[PDB]
Amino acid sequence: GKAGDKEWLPVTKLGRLVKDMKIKSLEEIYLFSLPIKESEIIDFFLGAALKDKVLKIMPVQKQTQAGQRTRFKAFVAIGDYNGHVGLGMKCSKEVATAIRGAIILAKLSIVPVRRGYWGNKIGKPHTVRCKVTGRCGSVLVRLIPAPRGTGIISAPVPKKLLLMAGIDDCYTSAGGCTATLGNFAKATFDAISKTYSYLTPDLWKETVFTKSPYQEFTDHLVKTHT
Amino acid sequence: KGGKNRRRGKNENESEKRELVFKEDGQEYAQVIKMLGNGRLEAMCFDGVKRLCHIRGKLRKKVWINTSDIILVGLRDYQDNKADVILKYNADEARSLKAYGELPEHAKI
Amino acid sequence: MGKCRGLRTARKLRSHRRDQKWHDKQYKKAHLGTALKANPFGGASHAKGIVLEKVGVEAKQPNSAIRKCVRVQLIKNGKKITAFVPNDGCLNFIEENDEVLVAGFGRKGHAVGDIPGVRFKVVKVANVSLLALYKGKKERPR
Amino acid sequence: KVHGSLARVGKVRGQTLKVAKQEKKKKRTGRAKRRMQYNRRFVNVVPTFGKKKGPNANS
RNA sequence: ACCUCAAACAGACACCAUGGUGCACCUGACUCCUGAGGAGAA
RNA sequence: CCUUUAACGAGGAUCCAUUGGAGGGCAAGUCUGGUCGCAGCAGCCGCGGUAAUUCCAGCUCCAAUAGCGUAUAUUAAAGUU
Repeated sequence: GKAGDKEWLPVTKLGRLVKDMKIKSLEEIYLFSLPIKESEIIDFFLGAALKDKVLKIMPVQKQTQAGQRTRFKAFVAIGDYNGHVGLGMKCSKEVATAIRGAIILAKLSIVPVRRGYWGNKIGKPHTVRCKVTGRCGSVLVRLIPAPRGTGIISAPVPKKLLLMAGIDDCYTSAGGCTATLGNFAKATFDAISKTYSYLTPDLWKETVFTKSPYQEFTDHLVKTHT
Repeated sequence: KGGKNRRRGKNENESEKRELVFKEDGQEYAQVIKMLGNGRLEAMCFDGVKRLCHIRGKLRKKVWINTSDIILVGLRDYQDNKADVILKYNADEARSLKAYGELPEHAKI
Repeated sequence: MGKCRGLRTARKLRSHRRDQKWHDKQYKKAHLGTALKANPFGGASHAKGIVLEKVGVEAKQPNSAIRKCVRVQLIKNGKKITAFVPNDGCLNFIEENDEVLVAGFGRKGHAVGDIPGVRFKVVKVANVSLLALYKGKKERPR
Repeated sequence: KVHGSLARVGKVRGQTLKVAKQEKKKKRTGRAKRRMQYNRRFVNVVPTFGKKKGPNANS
C-alpha cells in the first residue's frame, strides 16, 4: 500500500559516519575506545546473527502507605556466535516494555571477546586465552582454559553467555552466593571483558598509533554537523 | 470485643438461626468441666464417662466456648481418653433440647 | 591464612585438625557411638515390634488435622516408639496386639512435616504390605 | 455438615464414586515407543509462532 | 545632664496500663491486513 | 543348559511392561466428577475453611524401562574441616 522506511536519522557524530558508510567495521571503533551512544549502529553492522535469551523476569516492589507497588526487572542476554556478546538490565512498570528496554540496552553494551588455544595450534581458537576471573559483590568466576571437545562445563547461567561468545570449551568454578543470579551473570560478563585487557607476550610489540576516524573524516562534518 | 477495627475484613456473620442435628453414632452431647489454655479443653460427657475434649478447625478463633455449657462432641473411632469437639449449640438451644427430653435432665446453666 | 606454613610443622597441623573436627555436629555423633545407645534402633534400617494401642496426634499450626498414629513396643529392646500410619483407611488394617514393621521417615533423625513427636512410620503388618491391603490385590490372611 | 465424627478414617475414599474406562487398545513398548516420540515432536513438522502449549493441553 | 565603650543568656518533668482471629504470585516476547477493487453500479 | 536340527507355533480382541510422577525446586493438566481445614497429601517451600492446576477417582500427558520405588550406612556436591 504505502512503503518505505526512513528510520534512524543520526543525532550522533559517530552515527553519521556509519550512515554515510565511511566506517567499515566495529573493530575500528573499539580500537579507539569510543563510546557507542545509539543502538542502531550495532544493528547496522549486524542484525542477522543476533539472538536474545531472556534469563529471568524478576519482580521487585517497595512499600508505601497505600500498600505495595511492583515493577518488573528483567535481564536479557545478546550475542552472535562469532565473538560479540552483551548483557543488559532494565526495570519498568510492566513486563514487555521492560524487556524491549533491555534488548536495546544490551546491544548498546556489546563488546568483543578474545579466544585462544589450549597448548598447541591447528587453527580456529576454541577456548579462552588465559585464566582470568571477574567479581561482582562476593560472586566470582574462575574461567580456566580447556582442551577441545570437552564442552562448556559450567552452571546453567554462564553456559548461556559463554556459548553465545563462541567459547566452546571452558572449565569454571564459582565462589559465594550464586543464588542471586544478577551478581552471577554480571560477574561472568566481567570476566569475559578482561580477555582483551590481559597482557600477553604476543602484544608486547609496539603499536603504530594510526590516526583516528574522527580526525580523517572531519571534512564531511564541517557543514553544521555535531 | 468492644468495637475496635480490622474486624470486618472477614465475613459478618452471624447465625441466621438454625438447627439441629444430635448425637449421632459416636457424636454426642457433653458439658464443659474446665477451661485449659494453649487450645484444648476439658468436658465431661452426659452419659457418665469423662473424656478430654479437643477443639476443631474453623471453630478455633471463630467461636468462643466459655466455661460451663452444653457442646457437641465426636468420639475418636479408637481412642477413649481424648475426644473431638464438633458443633456446640446455643444456651437457648440446649434448654429447648432439655425440655424435649433427649439429653439427660441433670445439668443446670 | 593466619597460620603456620613451616616445613617441619606436620605435627602442629595434624594434631590441630584432629581436635577442631570434633566441633562438627556430624562427626561427633558417628565416633562417640552415643547415637547407637540413645536410639531405639541399633542402626538397622528397620525394626519390628508389637502394637500397644492406637492414638490420635494433633497437627502443628497453621495446619489442623488428626493424624491417627499408633504406639508400639519393640521386640529386642522393649522400649516404646510412636509411629505414623500412611494413607486413608490403612489404620483399620492394623489391629491391636499384632506385630508390625517400622521404618524411619526419610530425614534420618528429625520429625517430619507438621506432625511433632513422630520419627517413624509403618510399612508391613504381617508379611503383607500396606500397598496391597490398600489397593486390594491382597486380603487379610486371617 | 460433618456428622458421625470427624476422627473417622476411610471417609473420603468410602464415599467417592468408583468408575473406569479400562483400555482395549494395546500400547507399544521398547523401540516403537521412542519412534512415535521422535516423529510426534520433531518430524511432523508443525511448529508456529511463540506459544506456551506443552505436549499436553486438555484445557 | 543631653554628651564620647557597642556582646549572648525566658530555665525545671502527678498519673497514663491492655487490644478474640483465617489476607493479599496463581504475572512471557510477531502481530496490523478492520479496510481498500469497495459504494451506487454489482 | 547352550549351540545344531525335524514337526507344530503371531492378525493385535491376543504369544498383553511395568514402576513412579504432572504447583515450584524438576521433565509433564489454571481438564472432568467427589470431598470442604474433615479425610489426606507434603524430603523442602506449602496444598484442604463448598469455584482444590498439589487430596480421593476418571481421562490425557511426562520420565526411566526388565526394571522402578522406599528405608539405612557412606562418598561426591562441601573452599560448610
